[PDB]
Amino acid sequence: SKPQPIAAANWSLSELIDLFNSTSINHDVQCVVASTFVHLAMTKERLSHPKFVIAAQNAGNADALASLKDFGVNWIVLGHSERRWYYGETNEIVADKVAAAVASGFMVIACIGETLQERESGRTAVVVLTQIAAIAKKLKKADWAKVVIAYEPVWAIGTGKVATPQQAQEAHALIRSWVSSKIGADVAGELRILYGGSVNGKNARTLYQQRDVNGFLAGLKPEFVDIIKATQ
Ligand SMILES: CCCS(=O)(=O)CCC(=O)O
Repeated sequence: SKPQPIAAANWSLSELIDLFNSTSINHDVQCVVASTFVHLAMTKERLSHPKFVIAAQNAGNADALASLKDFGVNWIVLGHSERRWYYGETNEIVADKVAAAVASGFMVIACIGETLQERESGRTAVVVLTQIAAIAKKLKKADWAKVVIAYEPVWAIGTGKVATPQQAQEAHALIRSWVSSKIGADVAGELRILYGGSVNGKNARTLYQQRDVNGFLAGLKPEFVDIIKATQ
């Protein structure tokens, strides 16, 4: 059966926090609010729901990680689409950031995913696996307990074009199969692989039914409540 699912929101911020705080969540699911540096302190001050944790984003400096831990931040998102396609973080830069975060005692949501052209030319597999192999090269087996994979087709991020359940399931399954082969079937079976890209209230439920979907990464928005509820 599936490991504990995760619903993660990538960042009015005060009214959203109010709404989350008042939300009862009956089933088992880890919720994550990933905030940019400038809004971290306020989020931690305001968000008191114990099923939620706060996540930093993109920190790559040794002292920065240290300071985040000091402040009570234990989760971090790394490798998100724009980091790669705009900021210029390579597979190896992302992988180094992930190993550093794990060494500093972070839970890590590592993002991978293919471009529109890669998808169209049928190169989704080679691309996403090259990306995860770079990450895995800097980790030891035991590290995976601290790792979560977020699969996000670049063409589905903020475009309104969601992956179909078939597309998501196929991607998730090829990722899990590679992890099974290269890392261990034990690690594979416990690994959370999340889907992201145009997830909403209407489509999340159907996506979660898929065998290899363990939750979602989505925007910080009022409908995030329904995405959380769709993780069953
Ligand atoms: C405008 C963002 C829509 S979204 O759901 O595709 C965001 C996904 C993500 O930030 O990972």
